[PDB]
Amino acid sequence: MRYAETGYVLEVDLTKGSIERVATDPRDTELYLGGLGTNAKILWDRVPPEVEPFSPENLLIFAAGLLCGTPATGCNRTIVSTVSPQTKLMAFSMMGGFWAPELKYAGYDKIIFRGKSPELVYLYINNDKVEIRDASHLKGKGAIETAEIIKKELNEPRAQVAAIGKAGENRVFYASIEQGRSSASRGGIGAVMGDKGLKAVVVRGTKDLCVAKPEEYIGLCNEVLDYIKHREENPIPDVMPILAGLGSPQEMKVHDEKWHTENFNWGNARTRRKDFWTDEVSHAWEKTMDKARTRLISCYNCPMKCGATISMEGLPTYMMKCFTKLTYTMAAYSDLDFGLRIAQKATEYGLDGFSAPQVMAFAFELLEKGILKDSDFPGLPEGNEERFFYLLDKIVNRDGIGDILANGTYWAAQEIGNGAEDYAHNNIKKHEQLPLKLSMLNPIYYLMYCTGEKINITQIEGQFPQAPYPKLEQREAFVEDWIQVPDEKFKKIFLEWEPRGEKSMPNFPTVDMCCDIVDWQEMMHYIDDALGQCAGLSSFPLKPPYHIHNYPKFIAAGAGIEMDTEKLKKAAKRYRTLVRAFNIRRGMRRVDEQPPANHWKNRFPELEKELLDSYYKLKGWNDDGIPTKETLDDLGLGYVGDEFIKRGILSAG
Amino acid sequence: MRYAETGYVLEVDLTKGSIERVATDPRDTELYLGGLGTNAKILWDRVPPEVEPFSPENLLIFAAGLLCGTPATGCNRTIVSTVSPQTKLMAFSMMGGFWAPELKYAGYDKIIFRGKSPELVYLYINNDKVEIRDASHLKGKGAIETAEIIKKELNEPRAQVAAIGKAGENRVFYASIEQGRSSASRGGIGAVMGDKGLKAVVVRGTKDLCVAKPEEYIGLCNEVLDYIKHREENPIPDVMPILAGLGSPQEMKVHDEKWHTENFNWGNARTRRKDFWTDEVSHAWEKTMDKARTRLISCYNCPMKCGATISMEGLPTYMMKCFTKLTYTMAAYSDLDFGLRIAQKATEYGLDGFSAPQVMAFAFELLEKGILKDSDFPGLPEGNEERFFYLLDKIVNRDGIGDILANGTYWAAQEIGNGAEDYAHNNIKKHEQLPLKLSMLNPIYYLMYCTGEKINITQIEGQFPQAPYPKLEQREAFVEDWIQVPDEKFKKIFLEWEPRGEKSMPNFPTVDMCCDIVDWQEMMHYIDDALGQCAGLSSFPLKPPYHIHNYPKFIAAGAGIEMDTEKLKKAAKRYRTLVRAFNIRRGMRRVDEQPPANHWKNRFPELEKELLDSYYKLKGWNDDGIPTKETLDDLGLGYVGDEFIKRGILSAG
Amino acid sequence: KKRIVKTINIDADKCNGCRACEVICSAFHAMPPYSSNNPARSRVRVVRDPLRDIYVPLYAGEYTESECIGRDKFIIDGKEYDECGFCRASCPSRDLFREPDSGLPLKCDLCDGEPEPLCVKWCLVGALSVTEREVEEPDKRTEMEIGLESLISRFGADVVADTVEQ
Amino acid sequence: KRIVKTINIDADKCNGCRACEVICSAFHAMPPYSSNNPARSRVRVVRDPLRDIYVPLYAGEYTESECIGRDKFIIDGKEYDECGFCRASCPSRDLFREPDSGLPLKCDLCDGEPEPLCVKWCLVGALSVTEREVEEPDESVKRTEMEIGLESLISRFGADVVADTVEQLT
Ligand SMILES: CC(C)(COP(=O)(O)OP(=O)(O)OC[C@H]1O[C@@H](n2cnc3c(N)ncnc32)[C@H](O)[C@@H]1OP(=O)(O)O)[C@@H](O)C(=O)NCCC(=O)NCCSC(=O)C1=CCCC=C1
Ligand SMILES: CC(C)(COP(=O)(O)OP(=O)(O)OC[C@H]1O[C@@H](n2cnc3c(N)ncnc32)[C@H](O)[C@@H]1OP(=O)(O)O)[C@@H](O)C(=O)NCCC(=O)NCCSC(=O)C1=CCCC=C1
Ligand SMILES: Nc1nc2c(c(=O)[nH]1)N[C@H]1C(S)=C(S)[C@@H](COP(=O)(O)O)O[C@H]1N2
Ligand SMILES: Nc1nc2c(c(=O)[nH]1)N[C@H]1C(S)=C(S)[C@@H](COP(=O)(O)O)O[C@H]1N2
Ligand SMILES: Nc1nc2c(c(=O)[nH]1)N[C@H]1C(S)=C(S)[C@@H](COP(=O)(O)O)O[C@H]1N2
Ligand SMILES: Nc1nc2c(c(=O)[nH]1)N[C@H]1C(S)=C(S)[C@@H](COP(=O)(O)O)O[C@H]1N2
Ligand code: SF4
Ligand code: SF4
Ligand code: SF4
Ligand code: SF4
Ligand code: SF4
Ligand code: SF4
Ligand code: SF4
Ligand code: SF4
Ligand SMILES: [Mg+2]
Ligand SMILES: [Mg+2]
Ligand SMILES: [W+6]
Ligand SMILES: [W+6]
Repeated sequence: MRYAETGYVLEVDLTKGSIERVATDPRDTELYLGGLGTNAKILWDRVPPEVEPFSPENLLIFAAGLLCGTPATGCNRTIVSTVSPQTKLMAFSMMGGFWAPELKYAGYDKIIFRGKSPELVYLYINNDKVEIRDASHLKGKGAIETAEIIKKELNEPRAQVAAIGKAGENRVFYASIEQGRSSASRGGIGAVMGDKGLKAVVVRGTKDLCVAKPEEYIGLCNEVLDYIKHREENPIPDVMPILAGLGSPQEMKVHDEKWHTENFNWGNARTRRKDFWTDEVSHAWEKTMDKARTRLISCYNCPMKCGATISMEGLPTYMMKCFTKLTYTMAAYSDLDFGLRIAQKATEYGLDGFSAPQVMAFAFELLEKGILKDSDFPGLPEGNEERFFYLLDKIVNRDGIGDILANGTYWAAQEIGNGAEDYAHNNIKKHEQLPLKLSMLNPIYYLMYCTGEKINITQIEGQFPQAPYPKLEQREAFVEDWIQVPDEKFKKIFLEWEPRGEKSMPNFPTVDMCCDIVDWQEMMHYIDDALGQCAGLSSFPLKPPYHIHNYPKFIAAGAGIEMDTEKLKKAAKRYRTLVRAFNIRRGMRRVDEQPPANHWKNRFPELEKELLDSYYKLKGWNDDGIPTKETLDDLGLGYVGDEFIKRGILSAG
Repeated sequence: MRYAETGYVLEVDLTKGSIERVATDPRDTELYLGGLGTNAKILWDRVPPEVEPFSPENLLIFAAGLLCGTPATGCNRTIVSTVSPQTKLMAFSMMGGFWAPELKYAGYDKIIFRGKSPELVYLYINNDKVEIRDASHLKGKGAIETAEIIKKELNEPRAQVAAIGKAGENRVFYASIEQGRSSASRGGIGAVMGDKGLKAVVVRGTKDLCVAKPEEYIGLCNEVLDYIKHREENPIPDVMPILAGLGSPQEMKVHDEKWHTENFNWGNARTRRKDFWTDEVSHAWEKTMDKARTRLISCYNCPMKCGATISMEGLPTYMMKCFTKLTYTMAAYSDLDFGLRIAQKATEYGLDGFSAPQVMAFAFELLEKGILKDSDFPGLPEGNEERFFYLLDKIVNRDGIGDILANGTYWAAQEIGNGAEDYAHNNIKKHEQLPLKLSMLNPIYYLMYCTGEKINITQIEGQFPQAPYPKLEQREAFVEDWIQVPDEKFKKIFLEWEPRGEKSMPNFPTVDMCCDIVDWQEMMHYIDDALGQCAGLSSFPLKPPYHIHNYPKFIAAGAGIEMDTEKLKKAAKRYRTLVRAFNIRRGMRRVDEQPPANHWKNRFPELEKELLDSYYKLKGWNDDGIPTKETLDDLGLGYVGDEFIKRGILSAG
Repeated sequence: KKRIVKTINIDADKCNGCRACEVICSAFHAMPPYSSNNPARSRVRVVRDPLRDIYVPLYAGEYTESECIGRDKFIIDGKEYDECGFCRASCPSRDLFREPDSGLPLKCDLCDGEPEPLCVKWCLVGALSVTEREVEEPDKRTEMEIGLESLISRFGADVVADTVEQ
Repeated sequence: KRIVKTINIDADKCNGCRACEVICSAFHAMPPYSSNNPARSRVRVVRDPLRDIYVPLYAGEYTESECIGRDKFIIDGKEYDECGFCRASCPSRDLFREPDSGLPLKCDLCDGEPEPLCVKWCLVGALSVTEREVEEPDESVKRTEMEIGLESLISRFGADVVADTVEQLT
């Protein structure tokens, strides 16, 4: 038999209403592992570059990670993949909670949607029984609201529902998919779902999910739980609480937000407020947070409880974790109470809480500069808060000016013209970045911003510390029990790294050290996204319970395939390279791989050129960022190299 | 068999530790009914007048009402009786809740305690099993606290506990007995219980309790429930909410206390505050009450939920109903928040909330006048509130000055001398009255104050309205459905009665009308106190579900004895006369039957003489207030008349 | 195609702890009816502790011949409830829902044959009500075989075979 | 004197993760840990984030009959489900029954193992089990799981049907 994976996918043609269960090729598991990797294989060989994001031939894939549904702590992620309407590159998007384990218990690893339904429908899965249901009665309803109505309809209180809100139905380019306290948030995956006329995917599963080596697997799981206990008794010394332990950023538990409010830019990634965090602010936001927070709650099979139910007076309850706590507050120069209220609305509409606040702040800078007129904003209230609420509603309905803003800052400015493009100053590959505008070029971060296929900095960093300790003795204490490094050299790099002097950035770590660090950090993210493992226990925090040394053991005990540390590094390199190839085939080149012009005050063009040159070399790519025929062949990706040649992307010899 | 009554009592000699079950004489039920009546029979012929209140020969009797433990709504009262250490007359004292029905389900109608235990003990009853247990580990504990410890000790979570607090153990003359949300409060019954070394009486019963005519009985019960529903849909027009419906005064549900605060005297029954009830006060006390009130709760088998659990920050939960809500507040010129806090302390100590606040206010008027010195109050705090708390603790320990004050205002002043007696201005028969000092002589109230054997005005009034309606049409509407009157003449009296003019008090109602009203009002109280019926559904509110016309049917269907309206009036007259005889035998005479000198501003000595003369005549007493040989014989109380003669109380012919 | 399930709706937030329900249910089930009452024989029993603010009417449910291996005890919204506090079973571990003299099991039958539940009638504050709905009864001999295969796997063919013969 | 065990459940500390369902089902797979399946868990969490209800329920005694009336509580503003606190392995619902056979499930506190596994995996510490001696004798008729399983099939399917199927399987 197969283990850990169920070995089956659902193929759904929404145009025809046909549904088919199909066995998967076990060879694909050995090569590409699962989750993101096998999504990338499917997209490569079924979605050629002439396919547009809202064409019926675009695929929307829901994948459960390889080890989802097994007893591994926190292994519960869904990976949604499609071609993004905003970036026109691959979009993959991760969702925690309970949905991917339920799909596994129902018997499936993926659902693959093609075509478009003429009428709004939802898909209903209960073990072997799969059917398309009319959803016209749900038109416009919020994503959580929709889940609750369906569960009552079907009499399935234990079913897990992934749904879009009105923003997804109206194809907003940053519409999300929502499931309880979890969100596939970014790249427009909710827009593609809405385009296909798909309101929700409802699943219930009550079958067994088997692992290959039972005692060895549960053994590894217990070792993880012991490490979690110990790690939480030993936060990283001198690191802020939101980042000192395990989990997603622990923003729902911590009230102190000095680091965020004083180092991140307010407005349209525009304004540093150096001394924002006063006594009055601290006490006022703590009062808001204490009243609003109902309970800290976990995803499936995890003790970390990063998320929270949030209850604002007069508003339905919703669920929140991590940075959207602050993004609306900050984009609108407001307070935490405003943040939590508008986030309720935006969560039900199903909007990305990273891009949406910046699109609205971008808007008001245009209105401000006069590039947009007051006549483009019919009935625009006086109050600033009320203006954000107003504009939110115009956007999710693609109404008038909202119709342009619904396309994101890149497309909206391009459409608007009149120097509007100057104010879309925070994009990479057409995708909004974190609102961070720092002083000194950071050579590690430079590489991650340029090359990251998620195009989001919080989803490629983590395993190497963000900053050096001032004192050698702190560095010695840190590297002491740092078992997660692939190689001793990572300890030595951190030991020499200093905040100031000849061993400080941008000149140290060296170019070769920076490439190695970025490669290791990224690799861990790709491994998480194939297995379904929450990055909260792996690739995101310092010193995680899951790492490159025990992951191969989880894969071998769980899935019953051969795995060791080298084979795993190579598998991660393989589908990370395949994701790169897919974007190359869609037109991406070195030219696209540059951070915003104003991202650092101090730039070093010769050093930046040498970093990207060396990093491409490490990856085994062209100096145009294309994977070479040699490295493709070595990875078992010869078919990619053959197609590159045939398409003129690579030159034969 | 016998019905409704179990036909058995427990006789306990605490000196010897002997316990005996004894069958009762069914002839006593026909004559004296049950509860208070058969208590009075026992006291008359076992407690002669040479017996002192703290002598071992004084009896303490716990009685369940005749119909307690039957399905009759709200029929759940315990009647505690003994000779009072304060008044040296009979003390009977009623307790609601759950205890008397439990005693019935255990198989008993009364427990009779004689003697004194050398060591602190409690009595434990479980059906047939009865035993005396050591209670030394409970010494000093509060009455509720004690109940909870015992129930855990015994593993009897469904047991009902009647207990004393430290005040009862130290023989404070106004110590109470406490059981859940219920209290045998007044006349010093808790002092006698403490004197006998008895800490608590714990009972559990799980036997059947039978009635004589099953369908007729449950039929009457259902008629009562229908009348309750209807009556609560029709409050008495123009009467304040606390008194407009059924139940004890509904002070736990109503926040408006204008009538009490502006008409009753603050301090040592001293001060009228005509305009106390402002907007600020109303809102402030409502805030306190809303926060403090956990739940409105009922006694056994009743829907009225007059009482409340009360939870003050930092204090254990306790239970409250009716006027002790205000007595502490008012005696101390303070607020409702202070009232609820000190009442918690006093309830656990087990003190009468009527006399105790007046004894402390009496104290501070002495300290004020200089009749008492500051040296009599060692460490006396500055704050007024803190002074009440201080003095409360000195009293329950009989410590120094507390030792004198623990005897009540009458004895304390008498001991103190130096014109202290002038300040004990609110007693009748040595017993503190309600803090009410009104302007015009009320001829109905005058009679009730002079002659009431409970010596408490709130426990003899009720069936006739406290005041007349201004308009004839309101009077006509009221008497229309007034089915509870014994006779039509009571309607006609109320129809002619007016607030002002020639048909106003003190001259109207006439002397004969006033005697009839007082007789009817009192009779209903005696009937309640024999049956166990809460006065909340009978003798206390206007237009009750239980009344003189259906009570005989309850008695005949329940207890299986012959009963009609005339026989019931005569039975009530019989043991009300026997209670009078017992107090006559203890030295009481006409001279003792006078309200406080300052109770009304306008007095009418010839009218007051004619009222008492005529009322004695109605009762069939002497002009010295002694029952005559003729009326005693007619009531089957010949043995009383014989003894009166033999003792020189009556003169033969 | 479908059957009627009846649901006792219990609003414990409206209960005042009066125990009128125990009085009337026991009285009705006396013999003859209303000849006596005895709350230990009620099919409804109220969990009552004013000091914990707990007032929970509990209805007699199913008979069990044995106790649980472990008894559950909840803290919910700050209230510490009793061990087995919500259980309806007539169970050897306690006296609830068992005749006080014989110990035989009692079960609420919704005053079967009467116009209305007597405990609901006498709850003048309206804490209690009973309602109905239709539900679809079952479709299942596959389940029998899967269940025996399961017991053979957990306990072995020879243990299952000798057991079925008795 | 005998020992009684109490499963203490602080529902105020529960975060709805359901790790407890994961480990109990894993351990009771055959062989142990070769699979898992929350529907085979002897601990089942009532979980509704929108009602703020998080209540671990442990499987208890088998009943072959439904009650005449089902109960449903409002407590402290919360509307709980019908039969929402019942431990019974009862024909009215799937809880505490094998999802493919309807066989009864019953918590035995991981009998024979060093410690209750749900408690061990509940790292926030919502669950614990304590012990105490009582004087009351155990009056339970102690039937084995094996005996309870078979007897339930025989009620549902018939003694002759069950016996025949068994002979045909051995
Ligand atoms: C962000 C951070 C606090 C920046 O620290 P700093 O403020 O110190 O950096 P700075 O602004 O560049 O320079 C300050 C001053 O020093 C000077 N100077 C500089 N170098 C110098 C040298 N070598 N020698 C001498 N002087 C040197 C500069 O010129 C400047 O001087 P100025 O006042 O005169 O203008 C730090 O944590 C970091 O490095 N992060 C990593 C990168 C990153 O983006 N991380 C965030 C990723 S997202 C994330 O994590 C989450 C998102 C959502 C929620 C979950 C988590
Ligand atoms: C108490 C009460 C408000 C007294 O009413 P009022 O204030 O009206 O009576 P007032 O002070 O006597 O006279 C006021 C003014 O009118 C004048 N005047 C009088 N008659 C006059 C006439 N005929 N003609 C002309 N003028 C006449 C007077 O001279 C005086 O004039 P002034 O301003 O110039 O000095 C009313 O409810 C009552 O009488 N209750 C019944 C008795 C009682 O004590 N009941 C309570 C028992 S405890 C209880 O139940 C509870 C306790 C705990 C919780 C549970 C319940
Ligand atoms: N495998 C994987 N896990 C991940 C992430 C990811 O990118 N990949 N993102 C993390 C971060 S930074 C957050 S805030 C949460 C987002 O949870 P959600 O996807 O359920 O809304 O997931 C965390 N777990
Ligand atoms: N609607 C919504 N948008 C959201 C979030 C969310 O939780 N809900 N989480 C934010 C955080 S903290 C992260 S790390 C990213 C996660 O990216 P992904 O959902 O595309 O994988 O989305 C952001 N945008
Ligand atoms: N039979 C009877 N019921 C009575 C009374 C009484 O004297 N006799 N007093 C009433 C009043 S005024 C009040 S405040 C409550 C007292 O309840 P408790 O005695 O249980 O504390 O009982 C009410 N029921
Ligand atoms: N300790 C205590 N004393 C109390 C009360 C009480 O509830 N607790 N009730 C008061 C009221 S409103 C009434 S009617 C009487 C009743 O007196 P009794 O219990 O002796 O019959 O007690 C008064 N003293
Ligand atoms: S660590 Fe946090 S975000 Fe990750 S699975 Fe656990 S609770 Fe969810
Ligand atoms: S009327 Fe009030 S005091 Fe009397 S029994 Fe009912 S609830 Fe108790
Ligand atoms: S009769 Fe109603 S209020 Fe009284 S205990 Fe029963 S359910 Fe509760
Ligand atoms: S009372 Fe209920 S929960 Fe408790 S042991 Fe008995 S069956 Fe199990
Ligand atoms: S419905 Fe009838 S059987 Fe059931 S508890 Fe109520 S009164 Fe008793
Ligand atoms: S493991 Fe603990 S917190 Fe998680 S669901 Fe089970 S009891 Fe609740
Ligand atoms: S599940 Fe429990 S309460 Fe509900 S009907 Fe079955 S045994 Fe009765
Ligand atoms: S104690 Fe063992 S058998 Fe009981 S629920 Fe927990 S894991 Fe399962
Ligand atoms: Mg996500
Ligand atoms: Mg009383
Ligand atoms: W995040
Ligand atoms: W009162």
